Amino acid sequence: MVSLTERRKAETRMEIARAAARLFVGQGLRATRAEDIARAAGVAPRTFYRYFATKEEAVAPLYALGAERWVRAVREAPAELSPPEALERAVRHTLTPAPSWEWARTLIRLAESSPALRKVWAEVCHSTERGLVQALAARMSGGDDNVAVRLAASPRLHFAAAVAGASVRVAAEHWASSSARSPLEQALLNLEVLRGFAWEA
Amino acid sequence: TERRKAETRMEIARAAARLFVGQGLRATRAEDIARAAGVAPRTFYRYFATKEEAVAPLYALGAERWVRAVREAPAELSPPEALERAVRHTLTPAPSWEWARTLIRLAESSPALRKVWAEVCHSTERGLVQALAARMSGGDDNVAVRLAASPRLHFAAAVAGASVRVAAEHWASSSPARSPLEQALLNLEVLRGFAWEA
Repeated sequence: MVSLTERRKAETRMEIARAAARLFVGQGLRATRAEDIARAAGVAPRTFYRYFATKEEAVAPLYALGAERWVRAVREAPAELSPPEALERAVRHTLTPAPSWEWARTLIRLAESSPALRKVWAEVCHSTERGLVQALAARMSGGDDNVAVRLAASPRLHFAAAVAGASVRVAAEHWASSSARSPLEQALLNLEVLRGFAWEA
Repeated sequence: TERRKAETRMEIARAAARLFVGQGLRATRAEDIARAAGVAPRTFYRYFATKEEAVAPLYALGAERWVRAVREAPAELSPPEALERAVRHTLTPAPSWEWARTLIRLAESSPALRKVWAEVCHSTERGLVQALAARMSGGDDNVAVRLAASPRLHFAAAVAGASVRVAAEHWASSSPARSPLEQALLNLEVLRGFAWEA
């Protein structure tokens, strides 16, 4: 059980992050100051700086949250599903607005435009790939920890995870930069390339 | 003048690689790289924001050779045949690149250097898209423009780039199977039957 104080602090932190996203979408990064985000979240600038050193750090958790929820939904999908079914199910269940499309477009574009957010997006892409390796290894290990370790060392799983990640990333980045409506569809079509993958070639 | 600037940039990168290999990242400062390259710290920071960024041009050499072999592959070859040809031509004993081995292996340890390697691999995707679109365009510049907008080409380029990157990472971290070739070709098999157009 998490203490009531910590749950309240964690809600405040998420309200600040969402206010950062809302202003960056409305009026962009350059016009937005930490003070504007604090006012938009209904807190003092001192409260802002308790959680975040900069305005870019304030949106940084939203990139990570969506990625982590997707990876978890891949691991937790019903055990009899194939890897492509689990990956596609997890996408439909966690990456359909949960991120609003107007927000995703702007945040994905800022990952290309802002130096600070380029690094945040890179860090999320890398930890999502590592997480997918661990989720795929757990789905194939039948509970055997030593089998899970051998599979997570496999170059076949490393490659499958990079393809799964690129499926969603390329859909998102390409959708964000080109005037589609549904990055979802493209992401699912991309994921179909893993049907019949040779986990032991 | 630009040729002289580009030679300086590469001399800095080679100095950085030599130190990172010989004594590792933490013992190396930007100022040590600058002295080993024979330039002032102000010159170093004109080209690179951090010491790790100094080795980008060495990772970018391998990346750009692969992208160039895709564009130059015999014209009649299909995109998957061009990608296979480019891999075979790029990843066969090309001079003694066991040098690449150690720089890629160093990325495996250091977050900051892993990010530089990742950014070079990512940049290579845009070049691959442009090279593939040119081969499929039948010469027509405005067909090449429409194709380099295709989500299917963006995805195929990412998968091709992952095929070589993930094979390179695993090869680099293995004991001194010379050449990432076989892993990269197996990886590339995932693009068999892909729909390169609508």
